Order: sequence, then C-alpha cells, then structure tokens
Amino acid sequence: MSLQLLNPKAESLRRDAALKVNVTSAEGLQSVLETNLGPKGTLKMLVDGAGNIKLTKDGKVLLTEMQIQSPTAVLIAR
Amino acid sequence: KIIVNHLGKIIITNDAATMLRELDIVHPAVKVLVMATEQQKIDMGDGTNLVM
Amino acid sequence: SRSDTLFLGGEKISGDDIRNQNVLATMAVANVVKSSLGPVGLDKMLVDDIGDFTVTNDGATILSLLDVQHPAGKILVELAQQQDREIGDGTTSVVIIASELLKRANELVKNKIHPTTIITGFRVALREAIRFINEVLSTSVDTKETLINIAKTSMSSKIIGADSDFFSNMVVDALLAVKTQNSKGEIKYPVKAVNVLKAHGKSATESLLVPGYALNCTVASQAMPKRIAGGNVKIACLDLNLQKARMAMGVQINIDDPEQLEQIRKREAGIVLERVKKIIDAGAQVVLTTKGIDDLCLKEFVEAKIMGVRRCKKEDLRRIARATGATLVSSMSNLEGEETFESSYLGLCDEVVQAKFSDDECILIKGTSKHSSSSIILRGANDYSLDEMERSLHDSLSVVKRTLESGNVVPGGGCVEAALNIYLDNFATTVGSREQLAIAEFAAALLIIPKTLAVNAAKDSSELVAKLRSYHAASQMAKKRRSYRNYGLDLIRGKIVDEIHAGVLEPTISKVKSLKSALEACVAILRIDTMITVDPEPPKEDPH
Amino acid sequence: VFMNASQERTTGRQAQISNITAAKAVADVIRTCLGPKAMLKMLLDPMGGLVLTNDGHAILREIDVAHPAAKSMLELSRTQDEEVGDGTTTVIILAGEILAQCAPYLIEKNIHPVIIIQALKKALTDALEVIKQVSKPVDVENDAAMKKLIQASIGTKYVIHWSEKMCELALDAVKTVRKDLIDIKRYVRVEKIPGGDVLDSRVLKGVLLNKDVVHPKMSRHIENPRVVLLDCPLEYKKGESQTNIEIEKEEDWNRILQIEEEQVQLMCEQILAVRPTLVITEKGVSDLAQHYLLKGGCSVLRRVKKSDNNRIARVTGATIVNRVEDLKESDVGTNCGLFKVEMIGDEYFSFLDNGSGKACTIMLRGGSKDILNEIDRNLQDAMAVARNVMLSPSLSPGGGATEMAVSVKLAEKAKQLEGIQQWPYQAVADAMECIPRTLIQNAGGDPIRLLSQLRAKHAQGNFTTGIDGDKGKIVDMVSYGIWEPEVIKQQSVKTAIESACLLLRVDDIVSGVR
Amino acid sequence: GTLSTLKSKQLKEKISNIGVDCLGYGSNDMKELFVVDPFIGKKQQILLATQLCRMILKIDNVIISGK
Amino acid sequence: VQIFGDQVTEERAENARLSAFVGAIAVGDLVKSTLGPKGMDKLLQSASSNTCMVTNDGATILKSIPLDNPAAKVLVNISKVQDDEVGDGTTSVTVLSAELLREAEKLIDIHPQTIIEGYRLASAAALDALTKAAVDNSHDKTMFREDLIHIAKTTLSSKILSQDKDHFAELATNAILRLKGSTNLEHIQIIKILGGKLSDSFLDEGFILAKKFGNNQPKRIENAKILIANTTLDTDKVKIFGTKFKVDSTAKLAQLEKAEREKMKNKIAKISKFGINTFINRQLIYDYPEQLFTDLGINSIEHADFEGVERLALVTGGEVVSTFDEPSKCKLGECDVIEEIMLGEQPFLKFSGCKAGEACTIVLRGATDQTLDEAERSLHDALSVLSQTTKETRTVLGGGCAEMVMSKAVDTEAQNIDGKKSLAVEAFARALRQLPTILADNAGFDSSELVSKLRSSIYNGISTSGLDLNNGTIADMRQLGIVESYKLKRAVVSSASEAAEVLLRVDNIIRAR
Amino acid sequence: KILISPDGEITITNDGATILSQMELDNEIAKLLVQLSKSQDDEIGDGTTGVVVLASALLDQALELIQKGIHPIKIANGFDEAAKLAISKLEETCDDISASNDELFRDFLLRAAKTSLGSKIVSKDHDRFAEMAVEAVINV
Ligand SMILES: Nc1ncnc2c1ncn2[C@@H]1O[C@@H](COP(=O)(O)OP(=O)(O)O)[C@@H](O)[C@H]1O
Ligand SMILES: Nc1ncnc2c1ncn2[C@@H]1O[C@@H](COP(=O)(O)OP(=O)(O)O)[C@H](O)[C@H]1O
Ligand SMILES: Nc1ncnc2c1ncn2[C@@H]1O[C@@H](COP(=O)(O)OP(=O)(O)O)[C@H](O)[C@H]1O
Ligand SMILES: Nc1ncnc2c1ncn2[C@@H]1O[C@H](COP(=O)(O)OP(=O)(O)O)[C@H](O)[C@@H]1O
Ligand code: BEF
Ligand code: BEF
Ligand code: BEF
Ligand code: BEF
Repeated sequence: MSLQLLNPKAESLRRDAALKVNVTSAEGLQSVLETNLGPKGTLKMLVDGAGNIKLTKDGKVLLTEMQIQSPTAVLIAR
Repeated sequence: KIIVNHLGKIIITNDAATMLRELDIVHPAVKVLVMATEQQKIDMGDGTNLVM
Repeated sequence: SRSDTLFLGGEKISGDDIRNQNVLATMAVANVVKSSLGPVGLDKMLVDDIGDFTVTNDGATILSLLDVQHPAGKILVELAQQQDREIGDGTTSVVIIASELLKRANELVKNKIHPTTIITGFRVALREAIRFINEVLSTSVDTKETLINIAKTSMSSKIIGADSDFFSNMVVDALLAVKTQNSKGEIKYPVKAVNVLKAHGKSATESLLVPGYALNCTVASQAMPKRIAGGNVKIACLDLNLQKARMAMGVQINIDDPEQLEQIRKREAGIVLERVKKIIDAGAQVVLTTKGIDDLCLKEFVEAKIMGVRRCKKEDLRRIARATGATLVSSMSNLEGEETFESSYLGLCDEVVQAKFSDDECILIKGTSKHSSSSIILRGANDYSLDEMERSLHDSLSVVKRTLESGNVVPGGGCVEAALNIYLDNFATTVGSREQLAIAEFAAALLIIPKTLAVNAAKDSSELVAKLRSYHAASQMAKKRRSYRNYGLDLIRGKIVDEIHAGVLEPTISKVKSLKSALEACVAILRIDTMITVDPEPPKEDPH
Repeated sequence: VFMNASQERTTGRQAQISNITAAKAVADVIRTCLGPKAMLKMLLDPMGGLVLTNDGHAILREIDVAHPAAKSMLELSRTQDEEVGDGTTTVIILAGEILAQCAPYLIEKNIHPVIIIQALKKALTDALEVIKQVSKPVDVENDAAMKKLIQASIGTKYVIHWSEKMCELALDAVKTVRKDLIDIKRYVRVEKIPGGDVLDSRVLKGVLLNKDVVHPKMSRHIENPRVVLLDCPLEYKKGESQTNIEIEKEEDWNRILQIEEEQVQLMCEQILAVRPTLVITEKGVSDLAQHYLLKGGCSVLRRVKKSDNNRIARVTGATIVNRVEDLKESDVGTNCGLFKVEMIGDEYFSFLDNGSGKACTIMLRGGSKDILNEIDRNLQDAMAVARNVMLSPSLSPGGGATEMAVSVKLAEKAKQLEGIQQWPYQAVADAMECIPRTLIQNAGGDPIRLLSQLRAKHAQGNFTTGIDGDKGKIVDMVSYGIWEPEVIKQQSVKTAIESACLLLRVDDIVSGVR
Repeated sequence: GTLSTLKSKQLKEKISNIGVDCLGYGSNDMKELFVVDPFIGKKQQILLATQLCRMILKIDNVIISGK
Repeated sequence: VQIFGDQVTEERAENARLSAFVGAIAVGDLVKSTLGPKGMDKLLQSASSNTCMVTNDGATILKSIPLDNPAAKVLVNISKVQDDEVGDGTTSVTVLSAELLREAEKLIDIHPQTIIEGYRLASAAALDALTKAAVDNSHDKTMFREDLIHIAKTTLSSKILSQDKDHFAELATNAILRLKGSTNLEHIQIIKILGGKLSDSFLDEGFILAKKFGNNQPKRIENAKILIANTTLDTDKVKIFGTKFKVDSTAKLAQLEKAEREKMKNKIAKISKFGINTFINRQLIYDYPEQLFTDLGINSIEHADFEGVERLALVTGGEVVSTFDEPSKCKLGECDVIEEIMLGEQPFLKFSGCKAGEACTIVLRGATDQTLDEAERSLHDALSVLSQTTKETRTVLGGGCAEMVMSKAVDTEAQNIDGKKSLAVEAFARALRQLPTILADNAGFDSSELVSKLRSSIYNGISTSGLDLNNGTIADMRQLGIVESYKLKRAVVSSASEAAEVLLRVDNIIRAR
Repeated sequence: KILISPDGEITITNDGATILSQMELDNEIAKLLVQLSKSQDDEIGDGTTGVVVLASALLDQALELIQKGIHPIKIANGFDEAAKLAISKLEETCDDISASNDELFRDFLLRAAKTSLGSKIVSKDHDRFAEMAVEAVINV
C-alpha cells in the first residue's frame, strides 16, 4: 500500500545495513584472490556462459572475468 | 438528443434527418423511413420531421 | 499515503464523500418508490431472477424485494417495516420524508452549516410540527360513517381502488362487526387480524365475506359428511393429536415368558380409541385437531357422521374456539383422575359447511356463540393479482384498526403535510440566525410528498401544488374565520378541494409515527462522517 | 430487430437529471479553487503529466471528461481563454450552479425544459444590461488603471506572494505593441529557462533565443550592432530539384570545385558588404560558414526558431530577406542596444536588449520544471486581462461584487413579474451567489453570515460592494484596487448559461460502439 | 483563536472556570455553563497516555515469528 | 462516471498533506548525511549501464534515484535546480525544505495558503538580514585569490577528494581566473583518465586530445607552430557532387599524375606556412602522412569539433579552411606538444604558458576508476563556487552562521507580530535553525545544546560565528576560513520556501497509471 | 462512524473505544493504542476517545524531541514525571476554586451526565437519560 517511495523494484540498503552490504562483500573478493600471492599459491579455472575454460591465477583475470552484484566488490574489481 | 459517433464524436440536434444520419440502424424496415428523411434533406432543406 | 488500517477489503470514506454516498444511497431506495404513492400512482413488478414475478404497489414489500444493498439504504428499508408496526400504511411515504430530510440536511452542511446545528433544526421543527397536529387532528375525533372513508382512502393508490367503495365496507365490517377481544381490561381490534384467503378465478367484485371463520382444510376421510348445519352444532378443537399411540420413549418393551406380545399390541391402539370415544360421546358434530387423526381412528369418527379435519392450523383452532365458546383442549387429562371430556368444552356455531371455490374446497364455520368471526375470501384472475389484492387488504384493515384504537384522525391528501410546510416557516422562524435555515429545510422537505402526489400525473402539476400553498397559508396570516383552510389535493381532478368533505382521511397516529421516525433515521445518518467497512472472512485459498 | 445491440439510451427524466447532476461533477471539483483562499490542484494524466495549473481551462482539459453534459464544461471553459484571459474557472461555477438550481423546479415538475430554458434566457440578457451600466471609463484615468486590473487577476495565483513584480512585468510587455486605438497578443514571447526563481525572471526589452554552434571564437557581445535576418543555408545544400554535375575533360573537376567554393565564398563576402555584427538566419550554416564570419567578429546564428526570428526584425526594425545577392542596406536591424550571451541555468541565451520594438520577450526563470509552466499560464491569464483592459477601458467592480449587484437587479424584476417565470427569474438571481459562496468557503470566513449581511446591505445601496477578505467582512470593491475588465464578467454569464440551457435542451442520449 | 485567548484567561483567572464551550461559540467558564466532568475522567486518561508512550518509546525493533 | 475513465486515484485534504509533508521528509533524512567533512556519500546503481556512482552531490544523489512520489520528484527538481544556478549546497537545499514543510505540517493544526504568505515574507526578512551581515571586498586581485581558495576549500571539503583539499582548490581558482567575469564554464573541459593514485590530477594550460600522431613520428616538439587546417588531406570534390568519366583513354595517362600532384600541393602549402605541426577536423589519406613523416611535419588525423576550437582558442591561430589557403600569418604558438605514456592509449598534449586560457583540468585517480567521476564532479562544485564570487563579490560565513543570523533575526519579528500569520514567521526561522542542528548530528555534537550555544554567540558577536565540525573552540567561521558565496545562500533560501509554497498549496490531487 | 463488521453487522456510535476496536488495524503499535482506549472505559468509563488523542500529542511531540537529540528513555520517565504532576495538579484546580461534591446534591450529579449525556446521539433526549442514569446509579 505504501509507497512510501522511493519506488518499486528499488531497495535502500541504508546505514549499518549499508555498512554491511558495503564491507560484507569487499572481503568477499578476498577468498577469490587469496590463492594468487606466494610462490606456493595456486591457480583457478574459470568457465562462462559460452562454454569456455580459463585456468589462470592472475587477479585482474579472476576479477574482470567474474560476475558480481555488490558495488564494493565490483568497485575493488575496478 | 445527443449522439456519440462510432468514432466517439459528440453530436446534438433537433433535426430528425440528422438524428438518423448519426444513427446506425439494423431494421431493414426502419431503414426505409430513415432513407426517406435522408432522401429529402438533400432535395428539400426543411420538412425532414413531417416525413418520419 | 496511509499507512492507516486496514486493507485490503477494509476501507473508509471521509466527510464529504460519505455524507454524499449516504444521501445518494438514500435517494436510491427512495426515488424507486417515489412513483408509488398517490392515487395517480402505479404498481410495479419484481422478478425472482428465475422468471417468477410479483406485482405490488406496496412500498414496504417492494423495498424488501429490492435487497437493500448498503447501510444507508437498508436503514430506510428498516424504517419502512417499522411503519407497518406503528400503523400498516404509509410505508411508501415515510421513506420519502426521511430521504428528503437527509437530501436537504446535507445540502446545508454542503453549505458549511455543520450537522449539529441541523440535527437540532429538525429536533425542534419536529416538536412544533406535532404542536400543529394538535390543531388539525383534534377536530377529527367525532366526524361508522367516517370509518368507511378511512378504509377507502387506504384503497386508492392501490389495485382495489377501482372497487374501493365495494371493499371499503368488507374491510370495515369484519373488524367492526365480528372482531373484538379483551385482554387485561383493554378493548382492541385484532392487530393480528382475521383470516383472509384467495379464490383462484372468479369475479373481482364477488369476494365473499363470511359470517364465520374459513379454516382452510379438507375432510379427513371422504366417508365423512361434507356439511353439518341447522343450529347449535357440536364443535371440538382438539390439539390432542388423536391419531395413534407408541410407547413412551425410554420405556422399552421386553416381553417374556408370553406369548403376550399380542395381548398389548391392540392395547396400544385401544387406549387411543378409548380417548377418541370419550370425546365423541360429548358432542362430536365436528372435530378439529392440529396434530391430525389416523385412518384407524377416522373410521370411528366417520361412522358417527362426525366431520373430522386431519391436522389443522393451530393459529386457527384458537380463533375459532374463542368465538364458539369452545375450549381448545391440549391434553386429555383434566385434574386426576380424568379421561376426559365435558360437553362444556365443545363450541356453539350454526353451520359447518365445506364449500367449493374453483378446483378447491375449504370448510367454513358460520355463526358462533360469541358473534366475532370474519373471513374475507377474495377472488380474481391470477395469483399475481389475488395476492396483491390481499396486500391492499392487510394494509387497509390496519389503517382502520389504528383509527378505531385512537379517536384522533387527520385530513390526509397532502393537507397536513401542506399546513406544516407554511406554518413552521412562517411561524417557526423565531430563533432565526442559522437555526432558521435548518427549520426551513425541515418544512420544505415536507412538500416532497404533496409534490410527488402531483408529479405522478404526466400533466404539468407545478401549479396544482402552488395553489395548495396559498390556500393553506390562509389559515393564519398574512399582511371568526370562516376558516378558509383545511382543504387538500384532489389528484383525480385538478385543483384544490376540502378533504374532510371527501372520504379521504388518514389516522393521526400514522401522520405522527411516520413523521417522527423519519427524523431519527435522518439524524442518525447526519452524525455520520466516516464509514469503516472491514472485509469479511475469505476462503482459505492457502497456497500450502 | 432495431435498435442495434447495443447502444445506451436514457429517455425520460434520466438524461434530464443525469446530465445536469452529471455536469455538476466537474462543476463540483473546480468550485474550490477560486479567489483569495485558492485551492490549486495537481493531476497525472497518462504518463508523468505532473502539471499544476490553476487555470480552470488548464484543469478541465486534464480531466478529459467523457460525459457529454460534462465535456460541455470543458468547452464552456475552453472558450473563455479565447475571449477573456481570466475568469475561466468562475464560468463553470455558474454554468453548473444554474443547472443545479434548475433541478428543484424540474423535479417537483411537471415543467418542460423549454419553459426553464427561455425562463433563464431572459434573466441572462437581463443581467447583461446591469453590467453594461456599471463600468465607467475613466474617472481617475491613469496608466495605472490596467496595472491594478491585473493585481485583481494575478491575485490568488501561484504568484500572489511575489505578484507586485509579475504585475509590472505583464503590463510592460503588453504596452509594447501597436494594439492601442490593433496588434496581436503573440509578439510578447515567453521563454522557459531551467533553474532560477519567479523573482529572477528577466523582462528582455528585445529578443531571446539559443542556437546550435560550430565555433565559439566569435565575439560574445556587441554594442549597438547590425543584425541581418538572412534565412539561408550556406554550407553547400544540394539544389532543390535533382541537382547533378556531369563532367568532361581532365582539368575540369577542379574548375567545378573552385567554382563551388567560389559560389559560397561569394555569398559569405556578400554578408560582409552589409557591415553587420551578428548574422541571424532561420536555416543552417555550419563549418566554414561560421569560421569566416567569426574571423570578422560576428556571432553566426543557427537557423533561429521560426517564431523567434519573426520577433527579431520588428524589435530591430529589420526585414527578413531570404535572398542574399540583393540585400539592401535598409533591411538590417540595429535597434539592439546591447547584445550579449549571458549564460543562465544549464543553457545559454542570446539576448538582444533594447526601443521602438514590438515583441517584449520574457525569459521566465523557475525553481521547478512544473512551476515555470504554472507561472507561464499564470501570466497568459494576466497579459490578456491587460489587453482587454486596454481594448475596453470599461471596468467591472469584481470580487463577487458585480454578482451580488446583478442578483438584486434580477431579484427586483422577478417579483413584479410573478408566475411560473418568477422562480426561474429568482434562479440565475440566487445562483448568481455561486461565486461569493465558495469564494468565501475557500477562505474560511463565514459565508452565510457574510452574504446574509452582504445582501442586507448591498440591497439598500452599496451597488459595487464585494467580499474583500483582506480585512475580513466586506466592502465596496470599487475603492480598493479590485478591478475586473468588463468582457470577463459579461461574456462569461452569457456563456456559462449558454450551456446551462443546452444541457436542458437534452431529451435523451444515444451512444455507440468503440 | 480560542487557544490564545485561553492562555490569557488561564494566566489571569488560574484557568479555574475558563474554557471552550461549543454552545457559546466562544470562551466562557466551564463551571458557569455547568460543563462538568469527573476528576478521574481526565486524570486517569493522562496516567495512561504517558505510561503508554513509555511502552511505545521503549520499542526499538520489530520482528515477526509464530508466538 | 466520467470523468475520463479510471483507474484513477484521488487524494484530498488531511492525508494529502501528511503524505506530502511526511512524503518529503522521507527524502530529507537520507539526504542530510552530506554536510561538512563529517559527511557521507551514497551509492547509486543504474539499471541499464549496470555501473554505479558513489559520490555525494545532492543534485546527482537524487537525479539518480527513481522515485514514484510527486512531492519527492519535486524536491529532486529543487536540487537539480540550484546545482544549475549556483553549483554547491544542493545537498541541503532540500533539507531546510523537508524540515520547513514538516514545520508547516505541525502548524497546519490553521489555513495553509496563508502559511505561504509568512514563509515568503518572513523568510524575506531573513533573506534581507543575511545580505546585511554579508562581507564584500576586496577587489584587489592580490586579495581575491586568497578568498577564492577559502571558498573552494570550504566547498571541496566533505568530498572524497578533501584529502588534498588545497591541491584541488588551486585547480579551481585558476581556471576561474582565466576569462574574467563572467564567462561560460564550457570552454574548460574536465577530462579524466584512469591513472594510478590521487593528487596526480593537475590543471593543464593546454588541451589533452585523445588522438596519437600518425606513423612513426617524433613524440615531442620545439617552439611549436601548429596549423589549424579544416579540409581532409584528400583530393577534393564539390559537395553538390559530380561524376568524372574518362571519355579519353589518353586522358588517364595525365589523370594518374594529377593524383600524386593534386595532394603534393599540401606539402608545399605546409612548409610555406612556416607551420611545424598540423591537425585536421576531417581525416587524411594514407597518401599524406607518408609525405608528412619524411618532411618531419607531424600528423594528427581527426579532431572533435569542440576540440578543434580548444586547440585554436589556445593559440588564437584561426581555424584554417582548406589547405593551401592558409596564411603563415595564422599559426599555433604552442609552447610544447608531447605524447604522455599512459597505460594502453596515450593522449597528446598542447601546453600553453598564458594559457590561454582554455584550461583542461585533467584528473587521474587510478585508485578507483569510478572515483575520478566521483571527484571530477566535485572539482566542478568547486569551480562554480569560485566563479560566483567573481560575478558576485559578496560572501558569507557557513558552519551554521547562515541560518543562525536568519533564525535569530526572524525570531524577533515573530514575537512582535502577535499574529497567526506571525507564528508562520517563527517556523520559517525554526526551519533554518534546523540546518545547523542537523549539521551537528553529523559532526557528533549534541544538537539542542549546540544551537542555543551558537545563538548566544551571534548575540555576543553577531553575526560572525558557526559551529565547528572538527577543530576545537567552536570558533567563528571567519577565523577558521569556513565561508561560501552570499548569493548562493540566497537562492537556496528563496528557492526552498518556493517549492514550500507551491507544494503547500496543492491540497488535493488526481493520479492515473 | 459506520462500522461494517467482518461478519456483516453495522455499527454507528460515538464511543471511540468501540470505534477503534471495530476498525481493523494492522500495525502492532497502533493496536496498542486501542487497548489504552479500552482501558479508560474499564477504569473510569468515559474519555475513551480523549485519552487516545492524548497518546497522540505526546507520542507526536516525543517525535519532535527525539528529532533534537533527546533520548527516548529520557523522554519516557521524563514524561512520566509530568504525568504524576498532572494527576496531582487536577486537585489543586478542584480543591478549591470549583467543586468536589459527592452526595446530597443532584444539581451536579445530573449536570455530570448532562455534559456526559450531551455530545452523543442522545443529545436531544438526554434530559430523561441524564437523570435516569444518575438515579439508577446513586441508588446502588
Ligand atoms: N408559432 C410557430 N411558428 C413557427 N413554427 C411553429 C409554430 N408553432 C408550431 N410550429 C411548428 O414548428 C415547425 C415544425 O418543426 P420542425 O422541427 O421544423 O419540422 P420540419 O423541419 O420537418 O418541418 C412548424 O411547421 C410547426 O409545426
Ligand atoms: N384521494 C387522495 N388524494 C390525494 N392524496 C391522497 C388521497 N388518498 C390518500 N392520499 C395521501 O397520499 C397517500 C399515498 O399512498 P400510500 O398510503 O402511502 O400507499 P398505499 O395507499 O398503497 O398503502 C396517503 O395514504 C395519503 O395521506
Ligand atoms: N568546514 C566546515 N565547518 C562547518 N560547516 C561546514 C564546513 N564546510 C561546509 N560546511 C557547511 O555544511 C556544508 C554541506 O555541504 P553542501 O555544499 O551543502 O553539499 P556537498 O558537501 O555534498 O557538496 C555547507 O555548504 C556548509 O555551510
Ligand atoms: N622464493 C620466495 N620466497 C619468499 N617470498 C617470495 C619468494 N618469491 C616471491 N616472493 C614474494 O611473495 C609475494 C607474493 O607474490 P605476488 O606479488 O602477490 O604475485 P601477484 O601479485 O601476481 O598475485 C611477493 O610479491 C614476492 O613475489
Ligand atoms: F427542421 Be425540420 F425538422 F426539418
Ligand atoms: F402505503 Be401503503 F401501505 F402501501
Ligand atoms: F554541494 Be556539493 F558540492 F555537492
Ligand atoms: F465519549 Be463521549 F462521552 F461520548
């Protein structure tokens, strides 16, 4: 009923929740690129919607070639 | 009496030959007395009601 | 927006929209039956959405068949059926007054008047309005002659209007002649009335009144006499249900050692007949039960040539026994020990003949010990009419009762409703200021009726009402009589005419109970400004 | 079997009452906006209409009513803005209120419309006289007579707080054209600039416009310049008809090239031989077209809006000349006192200041894109009340006054003329109070006490006495700066009633299908 | 209107009898015009609205779940 | 019934007020956390481009929000309005509104259309006093620069780039200096590249065109005398057009030589013009740079329209029309031209000492490819404030001084009118009083006790003062250098109580889908 | 106000403590408001409506308070302090200047209902109602 708007299909992750969604994803891109540093590190095989295979340890590679929807994440990916 | 065209236009008249002009009838019999008033308004201006 | 509570299905309208929706909802139920009233008025037909029809001019019954959607409308329907209780007639009209009171009241708050001021503007105009009735109705206490006038005015604006004069007396006479009771030192005519039937087919005018009741029943066995007349007849209204007899429940029957299952089988029937005879032995010219007689107990009432009626109307055997002096017996036992019956229980009539009325036959009971029995058996073309003819009856019988139960009567025909119109506004407007504009509308709202009595006639009648004004205003003002007032509308022929000079006359009571309740209804809605309407209980429709 | 299935018909009292009481709808909505305590409305048509104009027309246009007896009001209004600017709202009030007070007779009757119709038909033309009696041009005649007739109009609009400015604003532009003693009401130009405020609206005493560019090195401003209204494309626009250049020989191409170049090269020089400072054309020159003229110190112009350039010649006295090779020296416009490019909002306007020039272009600034427009339409209702204040120096003492005065007249005549014509006479009479009614209801001061005391006085005199809520109570609107042009009050009644009878001339209504 | 004028009559006559009377359409004395209500009436009302506000004001978060 | 055809909704009176008053504040609470360096930025994701914007700019913060409500979308206009006219403060231009009308809402318990009369007359008294307290001068370019920096600073603060506040405040005040008063801010283009770090964002006295010299040519230039040619270095042909048919077979024997020659006139026309470098609107055929490279003439094919002029108005060398028609008299006096070596593509350069000025305030910030945007729009918010002071010498102190002086002044008048319209006045003040209050929320100081504290000081001092966000002392803004231009803080005030008017007059509405 | 029951019954009444209950509510807190209205009825029996319009103003200004860095809890008891002062001031205003009569005087007991009887559907018919109530109570 309200509307209360704002608008439909839109959402306001505000304040601390914003603080969450903000922080709570930045380190998300951690567990993804953690492997790459250190000579003892290991690589990652990336697939896509076009049925292709990438197995390389570079980060720009594992961050550009990724699908992410949390601003901070994409931001660090940037 | 007001009449709203099949196109939505609004029309008001006293003339009976026009009332029917804007009216979509179905009755083959009524069609006749309508053809009358209409087949007069053209030949003679007034008198379209005394027809019907 | 909102948030407020609570949707969906639960909503509320505010101030203006409601005060309007309320007025519209009232003019709705009102404007439908606004044609009915007045001799010039007609009847209507309502369809049972299954083909079935029902022709009626009654406003009450007509509004019931409408269905009354909404609180404001149904509120009028409720006010309608109130009128029958007060009176019996005018239901068609009371609704109008009310509706007009709101219509105008709101048209005042729409002028930023505020309801409180208005709700009082009526509160007062009403009291003073009755104070004017004190001048009109009083002179109508003295004027059987003027009783047939009231019963006749209850015919017009009705189907039986064409045969008014004829049925005018059939109405009066049954109540006046044969319908009087007395409870706790009070004399009154049946507010539950006197049995009236309908005869399919036959002549209009030839509706047979009866010098007795008309119990609608058929002879139990064909072997019984179809009539027993002469004089001093033995009537018996027995609600004993003397048909058969089965063991008293909870009293099981286990036999042994016999060989005696038969020794009491008949004994079960014996005790029945033993009571049947005990009653037949006191008179038994005619037996009238409510429960019913049995085939194995009719043969006994048959051989004795005693007319027996299986399972009659309980509401009848009472009214019948009350006139024949009999006593509607309940249980056989009278004190202990008693069988029992006493010739002092039987009734006193003259004829008990089972008449015929077109593919149908009902038993009549002519003459009684106490001469108080009347039954009007109508007769017309179709059920469609013969029923409505009864509506005009139930609605006319009443007008008389109310009259004969209150010495004061009133010059109807738009007369009273006209005097008030002029009298309050010209003479009520002492307070002035704003309250005046209220009183004013309360008087103006009264013209609503006289108006429609005229508008009912296709012809321009805007003037016929204008005259009724100047005339009535003449009683006092403006700018030893002879009083030139007290006239009224002659809908039949255009132009004013003294109503008292005419058969027309309505019971004062009717002009009050209707003027009063029409106000309360109006008020109750005036106070309204917000209608919260919460949705009902929906079907589970659970996705799980 | 006729009639065709299906098309609705209302024969009887139905259309007779369900058209008046149906017209009353739209006439019940607008009946709140009028006068000092105004009630402006907002509405979102299909898509984001988001428009808030108090112009009764502007309102009744968005309702897009579909009902016949209602689209009559959306018509009886539309006309107003053709004859008289303001008053558009007040017409409907009566237009309906009449229909309204026609119900009582029509219902307790037993009275054919024809009777009611002519019954008002008289009262109408009767009132038209009383009005023509009151206007008086011009006791204390002054150029302020128009100015205060506008403060009666702008009053109670979305500009009233800042109105004394938008007052002198309107008058000025109006008095720039030769309509005194005839001239259009178009020449004043109303421009829309994004950001800003009502108070920050500029009254350019010349022209205004923006245009596409290709090189900014041009001079941004020039004092007392020479302006050529060219109207041509110079880049290299292809010939109208199928223009082609078939060739022969090796060394001819270049000849054609240098020829083409030459053709335009010349035209450009031609402009120079006019000694202008700013070339303003209605078509497109881009590229070298600008380049050269800019080197000479002239701000080239992209084709200037049609109705734009048509203002510039008159202000500058120049005459638009679609031909370049016959450009005379008496066709240019120098009237421009100072032409600059002072940037405003997110845009950049080229204003030609300065005057002896007809189109007093107004560059109206706003704070909201839905308000800049509510001010525009809030001056169209003014500039016109000014125009009519000039055309006829006859002024009606408005403010619910001319109404309360007409009423007493009609009410006076009706009594002598008693009969079935007395009521309908006392109709337009009573219904004439429609204005002073909610005119006060909107404010708040008690209306009933006010008119019961206004009539009680206006009746014994006070012929031009209206309801002035400035101090509460009521007084002669003739003393205060309350002046409504004649045409408004007069023409409106004749119009509001024209429909107040048409909708009674109605028997039934027959519809159609899609 | 009446509020302002009540403030005065309040400070002047210790709001002892002054108030708003709908009938009088102004500001006469409640007692003078026999307008009376029990001492509990308006005292047991405040005690509630306050102890109530407390409750509501103590609320910081609303979650839902089957009780 | 009709009407025009439902489904159409209709809201009138009481609720239509709340839903609008409460409807606006809805926007205001979120909007406010953007005042003073203790200010926040909000993220804004766009459906389509699926890229997000992070910055804090009231105009953009709301211009990037899909909002259904008319009363809200309305505010979103106010912001997008001041941003245009003024440039800064847009973040707050609504704050005083939502509060203002929330005030009006409570006051509405009392006719509305009259409340507008107060807020337009009483906040006019405020508007007046604020002019009185204003401090003009000086007009010596010696003093100006020191004020403009203080302005750019106070504005550039609270924006991601505040870190090196000076670094930017300098960027701004410079580009503003060039082009006297008052000139359009459309010639100085803010170009941005994704380059490692922050503060590597210098101001450029030339242009930074995208294009890189054609072929294997020199990357630098001495005593640059560039050339502004228009026509492409290709064999010409009339625009009307024509066809050339080789009727003669021997005609081609000469036609072929006509080719190489009809463009060799480009080289001859170049050396003769004394020009050293070149660049053309339209493109040049591979048959040209070849000749250019051997000669050492530099090739710069294709340049944007507005860039063709930037390179021009930089050296004032006139935009040449067609090759060989160009006078050596017209040439570009460029100090230098180089190819900066960014990752991937590298832009060319047109440095100028004056210069000229067609500033290009290029900003890098590799740190975050979406911070440049976040930043280069704050540099702007600076620029447009450093300009308003030139056009309007008037300036006033912030930190809550602005509102303090008004609410203080307005305050007295309200107690004098002793009119219902007068209470209106008092709110107009309490709305302003709200701005500093809110400014405290963010810094951390208690509001209630901070305004009362602040209002006493205006009396002791009057009207210099304000509330310190960070530095101690609760010191006067003139001391701490916390000031912004005066006309800006006017438009803000008026422009708000404007929408406060229109929006407070609506009463009823009608909405379709 | 008219109240259409979820069942169907119609209610028209001035008892705001019944009116509030009748009008379905969602917000759990709004619900709270209902009981505090139904309380004044079980306690005193009047002012079922007035107490609600109070619970508003208070909560509505505690709004204004929180909005200015005033702690909720500080307002809770902070208000409750003004509560006990109000319920006490009510005596210092009826000790005193006005009245506190309980018996032997109908001139007031009736006038208590006359005001009480007044301002309801029975406004017009109260005379009989007012006295009747008083008499029907004072005798128990
Ligand atoms: N006094 C009158 N003057 C003119 N026409 C009248 C007068 N009285 C009645 N009428 C009617 O008006 C005309 C007919 O109405 P009309 O709608 O024009 O029918 P039609 O156009 O088919 O002839 C006359 O011929 C007549 O019947
Ligand atoms: N002959 C009459 N002429 C004018 N008015 C009459 C006449 N008879 C009755 N009335 C008035 O108008 C009547 C309207 O009919 P009504 O009684 O309401 O419905 P019904 O008669 O069908 O029950 C009243 O009963 C009465 O007061
Ligand atoms: N250093 C400061 N100390 C106190 N108040 C300040 C200071 N700097 C700015 N302010 C105030 O708070 C600011 C809020 O920022 P604003 O220009 O409105 O939008 P944004 O910060 O997003 O560009 C005001 O413009 C100003 O008066
Ligand atoms: N033999 C080694 N012993 C210890 N540290 C090493 C050794 N060789 C390399 N490192 C260091 O370990 C780190 C991690 O590698 P890193 O730079 O993160 O690779 P990348 O950045 O491409 O993911 C140093 O940067 C560096 O390479
Ligand atoms: F006008 Be008529 F009827 F032809
Ligand atoms: F009025 Be009657 F009874 F229909
Ligand atoms: F107002 Be800031 F520059 F966003
Ligand atoms: F609530 Be009141 F006493 F009817």
